[PDB]
Amino acid sequence: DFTTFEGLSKQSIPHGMGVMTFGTGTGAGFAMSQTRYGDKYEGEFQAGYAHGLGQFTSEASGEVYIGEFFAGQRHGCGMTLDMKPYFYLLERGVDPVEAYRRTAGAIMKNVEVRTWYRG
Amino acid sequence: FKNFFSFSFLNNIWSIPIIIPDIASAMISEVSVLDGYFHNAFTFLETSV
Amino acid sequence: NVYKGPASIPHASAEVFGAFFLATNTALLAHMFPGKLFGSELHVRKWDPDYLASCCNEQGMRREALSGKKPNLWLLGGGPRLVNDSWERMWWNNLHWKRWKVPRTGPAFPQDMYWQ
Amino acid sequence: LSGLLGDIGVKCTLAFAGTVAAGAAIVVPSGKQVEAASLDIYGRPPSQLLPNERRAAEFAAGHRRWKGFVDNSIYSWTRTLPGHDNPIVNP
Amino acid sequence: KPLQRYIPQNGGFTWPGDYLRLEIVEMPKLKSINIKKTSLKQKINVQPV
Amino acid sequence: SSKERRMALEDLSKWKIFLLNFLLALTEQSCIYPFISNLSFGPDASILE
Amino acid sequence: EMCDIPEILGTVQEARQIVERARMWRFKPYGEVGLRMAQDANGSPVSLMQEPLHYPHGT
Ligand SMILES: CCCCCCCCCCCC
Ligand SMILES: CCCCCCCCCCCC
Repeated sequence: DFTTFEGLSKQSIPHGMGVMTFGTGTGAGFAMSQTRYGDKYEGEFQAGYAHGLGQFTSEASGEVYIGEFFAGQRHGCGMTLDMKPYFYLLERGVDPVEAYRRTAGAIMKNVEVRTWYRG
Repeated sequence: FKNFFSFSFLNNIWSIPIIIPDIASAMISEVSVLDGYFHNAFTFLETSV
Repeated sequence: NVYKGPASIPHASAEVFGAFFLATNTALLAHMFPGKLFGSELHVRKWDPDYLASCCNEQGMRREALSGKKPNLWLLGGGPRLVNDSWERMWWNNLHWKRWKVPRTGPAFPQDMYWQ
Repeated sequence: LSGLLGDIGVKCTLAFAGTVAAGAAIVVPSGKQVEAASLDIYGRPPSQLLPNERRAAEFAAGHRRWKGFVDNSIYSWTRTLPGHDNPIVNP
Repeated sequence: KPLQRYIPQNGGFTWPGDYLRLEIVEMPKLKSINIKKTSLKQKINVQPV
Repeated sequence: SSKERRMALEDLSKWKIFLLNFLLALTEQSCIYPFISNLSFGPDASILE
Repeated sequence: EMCDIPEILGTVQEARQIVERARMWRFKPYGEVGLRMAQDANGSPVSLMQEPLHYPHGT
């Protein structure tokens, strides 16, 4: 399904640290509806699950999550950003400096800090 | 045998052009602006001496 | 004095067999111990094919760019196949060449010495 | 030279070449791809077809020719004689 | 028992897109015409869906 | 070499001697003492750069 | 028990370290992902500068 994984592995299962890019479908214990084509998870893996500390990035939607994961779901402290306007301006031919200058304040104001329990 | 005899193997392709994608089509998630003045899209003019 | 067969049919000497035997044994011994062959080792090749291809591509692209034309990259194995199903099939030749990187370069026998 | 024909390898190579030549004579189509195969299997002119589709059309035409030959020439001759008691494996 | 290892492997006997469609699997085929008394020579095993 | 053919050298023999080494220079041959035949008096990894 | 602001800040600070350390397994020189997912604008494969001995184009 073009889902790719690069990182440490025990036996044949992802184990340790690594980066996983999602294609069609899902992986690393994530729900089928959470991911899209091109999203990535970087951080700790354990028994094929995104378990530990990590960061989830979605280029299509702009959501960025940094923090704790248990099993395959968010569980612990986390920080959420919505960089959608920056990507929107970047994809429309605007140089990164100008897009950052335009959309830094709104993104900084909407930074969220949260505690998650079983997703 | 027809390909071997007709000299049609001289039309084989071995080379392709390389085109650099712009920042719009690149990994925009990797591009980040530092201090509001620089970014990570590195492009230097090959070798200048 | 003995017949030893007709002279029309070629005969192989014993020196060639002795040389073959000693050469095989010495090749195995030299492969086993990399650092003992007069302080040096035994190499199958001089330059890796990928290194030569990269150098040649670099020089060719430099020459083409300086001449005022868009450079081209020559692929080891062959070019693309005009197909509309899957990306792997389109670039099967270059992928086939690149997938043999480890077996082509590295030796099959263990690199170091064990039990001694 | 009869000396070449004396060797077994030359005879085997000649037999293989003759078999290949006969097969190509009896199965290679000509003008039946666009007429029958291409329009039937893709409904498009052979020129507009992808390179991997033209080969499929040619293979279909050749297979049709092979079946026609094996039915109209060999099987009619060998089946004019009816079932001659049809020996079967006893054990 | 020897442990199974889940490593994706590269194409063989077919292009990566498809699978072996014409593989022969031993399962009886049923004729639409009713057969009053004729053993299938191979039981269909688990009958219900 | 094993058959030990010895005779006065003609032009054809000399050209055979030339051609043997000329063709052998285009293949991968066993090399003793590496890391010394690959040295170069310059800021490079070999002499081909 | 809900995390407070210092705990969340420390968790993010450590998570960034973890992500940076994990991003070092991302572009294995000769691997399937690197060979099949590193493409130029037209989608053709590119020769990534990851040779152990060759540093071309004044790099
Ligand atoms: C092995 C079959 C192809 C060999 C071709 C060698 C020379 C290619 C020259 C191409 C010029 C356009
Ligand atoms: C050497 C064995 C094959 C030689 C004959 C080739 C048969 C196909 C020829 C087709 C010509 C139109």
